[PDB]
Amino acid sequence: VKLSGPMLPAVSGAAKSLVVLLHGYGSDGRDLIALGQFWRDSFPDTMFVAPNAPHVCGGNPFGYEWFPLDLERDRTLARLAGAETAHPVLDAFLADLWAQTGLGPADTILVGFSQGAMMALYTGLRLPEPLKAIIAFSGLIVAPEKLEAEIASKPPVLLIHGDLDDVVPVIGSETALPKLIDLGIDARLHISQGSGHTIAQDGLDTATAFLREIL
Amino acid sequence: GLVPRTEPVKLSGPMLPAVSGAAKSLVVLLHGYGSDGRDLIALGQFWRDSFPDTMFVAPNAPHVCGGNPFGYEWFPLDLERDRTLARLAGAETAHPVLDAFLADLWAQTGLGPADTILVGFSQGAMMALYTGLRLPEPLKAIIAFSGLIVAPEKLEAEIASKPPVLLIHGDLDDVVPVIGSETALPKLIDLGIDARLHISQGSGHTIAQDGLDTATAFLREIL
Repeated sequence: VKLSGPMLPAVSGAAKSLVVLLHGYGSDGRDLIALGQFWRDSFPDTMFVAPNAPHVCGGNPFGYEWFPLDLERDRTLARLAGAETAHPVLDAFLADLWAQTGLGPADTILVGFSQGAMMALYTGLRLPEPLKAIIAFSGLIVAPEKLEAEIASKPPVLLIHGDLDDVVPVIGSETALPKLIDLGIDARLHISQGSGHTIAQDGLDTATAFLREIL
Repeated sequence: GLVPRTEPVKLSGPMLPAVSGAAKSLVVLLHGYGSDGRDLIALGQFWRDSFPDTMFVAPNAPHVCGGNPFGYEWFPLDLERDRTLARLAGAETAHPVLDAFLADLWAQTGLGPADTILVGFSQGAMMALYTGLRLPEPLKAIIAFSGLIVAPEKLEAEIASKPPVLLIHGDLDDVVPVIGSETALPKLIDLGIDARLHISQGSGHTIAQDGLDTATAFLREIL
C-alpha cells in the first residue's frame, strides 16, 4: 500500500537531500512535519516528508500506527511481530520517494520518534546501500538477535532518549549503542536528562548539530 | 596543462583543469612506487573526455624512489624482503604528508572532500585507502587499483569516514598479488563501507582495459 503525508519542498527549489520523518504510535505525519518546518530554514537544499503510517491506530482513531499494540502488557512481542509486517510498506515508500526526487539512500536521512524510531532502525539497517544517517528519538532495536544476520548497510546512527521515559525506557537506546558499535556502525547516544517520552530541546539541538555535520 | 610546486612538504605535479572552465569535482591520482604524477595524469586525460567538470591532479610522492632515481616513492621498500614491515612504517610516515597535500589542495581550489575522489595505483592505492579512510569528512569515493589495506587492525580503530570504495585488481598480478584486494573487500564491508571489487581476469600489475571501464562507469555513477 502507498503511503502519503505532508511534505515540505527544498527552500531552494531543487532537493539535493531528503529527510523522512516517521511518527510514533497514535500520531501522524502532520505532527512530525513540524520538525521539518523547524529545520528547513537551516537546510535549504533538503526536502522533508512525513508519511502517515499505514493503519488507523487501534488506540487513537484520529492517528496512525506502523503496527498494532496490546495494552497492559510489556510490548516486546507486539514489536517483534509488527516490525516485520510494517517493513515492506516503509521500504516501498522509500523507493517511491527516490523515484519521485531522483535521489537515493546516500542523500537520505531517516528520522523517527518512538514506534517510528523503531521502524527507522529496522528498515534503515536492512537497506542494501547505506543511508546518509538514521536519527532515532526514544526507540530501540526490535529483534536485535536477527540484526547480525540481516543487517545490510551501516549508516551512522544518532540515538536520542529521555532518561525519565516510562513509555520506552531509556535502556532501549543505552543497550542499542554498544550493539550497533559491535556491528560496525558509527553510533552515538545523547540522553536528555529529566525528560520523558518526548523530544527535549536539548535532544532537538543535538540532532540539529548532527544534521549540520552531514548536510 | 599546469603544475603545483621535516617541514611543510608541498607536493608538485601535473594538473588538468576542468574542460568546462569551472570545476565541480576533483580527482586526485596517486602513482605507484617508482612512478610519478606525469604517468598518472594520463588517466586524467582519458577521463576528462567523459567528465568535463572535473579537475585532475597527480602529485609526485614526496621522496625519490630508492630503486628508481627517476621516479618517486610514497615510502621506501626493501624489495628482496617481505614488505609488511616497510608498508606499516611507511604508510604511517606518508599519511600526514598526503593529508596535508589534500588540505592544501582543498584550500587552493575551494573544492572539499565531498567533491573529491581519491584514485591510486599500487603503492598509491595503498595510500588512497590508508589516508582516505582516516579523513574526518568523507570523500565522494576511493578507487584503489592493485592495492591492499596496510594495517587492517589499526584501520578498525582509526577509520574516520566511510566513502564508497571500488577495488580493482588483476588476477595474474605477481607484484601485489590479488589476495590483497580479495581480503580487503570483506574487511571494508565489515567496517561499514559500501565497497565493491572487480577482478581483471588475465591481467597483471597494471590497469587492464576492463578495470579502466569498470572505474569509468563507477565515476559516471557518482559524479
